[PDB]
Amino acid sequence: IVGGTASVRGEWPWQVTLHTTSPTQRHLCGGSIIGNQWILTAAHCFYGVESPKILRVYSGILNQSEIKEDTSFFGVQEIIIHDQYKMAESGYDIALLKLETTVNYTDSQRPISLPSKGDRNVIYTDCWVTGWGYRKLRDKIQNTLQKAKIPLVTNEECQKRYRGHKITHKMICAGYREGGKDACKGDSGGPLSCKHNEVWHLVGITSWGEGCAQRERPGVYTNVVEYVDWILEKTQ
Ligand SMILES: Cn1cncc1-c1cnn([C@H](CC2CC2)c2ccc(-c3c(-n4cnnn4)ccc(Cl)c3F)c[n+]2[O-])c1
Repeated sequence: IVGGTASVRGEWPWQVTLHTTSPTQRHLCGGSIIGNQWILTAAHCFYGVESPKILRVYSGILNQSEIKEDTSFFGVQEIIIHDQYKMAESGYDIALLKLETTVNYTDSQRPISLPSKGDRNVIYTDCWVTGWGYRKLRDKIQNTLQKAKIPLVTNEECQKRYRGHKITHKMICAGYREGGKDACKGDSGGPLSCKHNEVWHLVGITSWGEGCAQRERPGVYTNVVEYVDWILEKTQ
């Protein structure tokens, strides 16, 4: 996260850190708890992942340094990537992880609601992006989970900034015209979380952008409301 600040314990309890363990253990991507056995993340995260065997899902983590050899994690039973996914910038950047067992929800690990039916024309004004990613283009994975408030951009404006890509209704863009706050390397797969009527909704999945927090280049997120039918089909 560029231009963000440290979170505190319990602040974003649907945020998980997805680790790979091949050839060594490290944070790979963010993700969001959406059901007791379900994580929503980005399809692009699984480039070069040979199988679910090498993945570990950690919930309730504030600092990456908390994770030791006896820290409990969830195994991944299945990775479900959208059948039309080809590359992040072309869309369909969405994946479900089915966990090997059910999360018992606690103060530190909680689900986030999907965008609610009948809310498609809501204007979200309280949106946040979170993650352990770089604070600048050439940086390093951060120890403490970071947060930044970022405004949504219309798809018309976003397309004008990305005339070499097809910005579709299944994408949502977020960023300041002057730059300065954005997702960056290591944040992808995590949530764009928006609060509406004091309820948090998973509005976006952190996906791609031109650089990090550059002027007039918003971050691009998978527009989760356009995938609710797909999510419900797979989780049922
Ligand atoms: C894990 N890891 C450890 N060391 C470095 C990484 C690392 C490098 N790439 N990634 C991922 C893609 C990789 C998982 C398959 C990525 C790509 C792009 C953006 C991004 C960008 N960025 C543009 N240029 N950089 N970021 C801008 C806006 C937005 Cl919304 C974004 F989602 C964010 N992530 O995470 C992680």
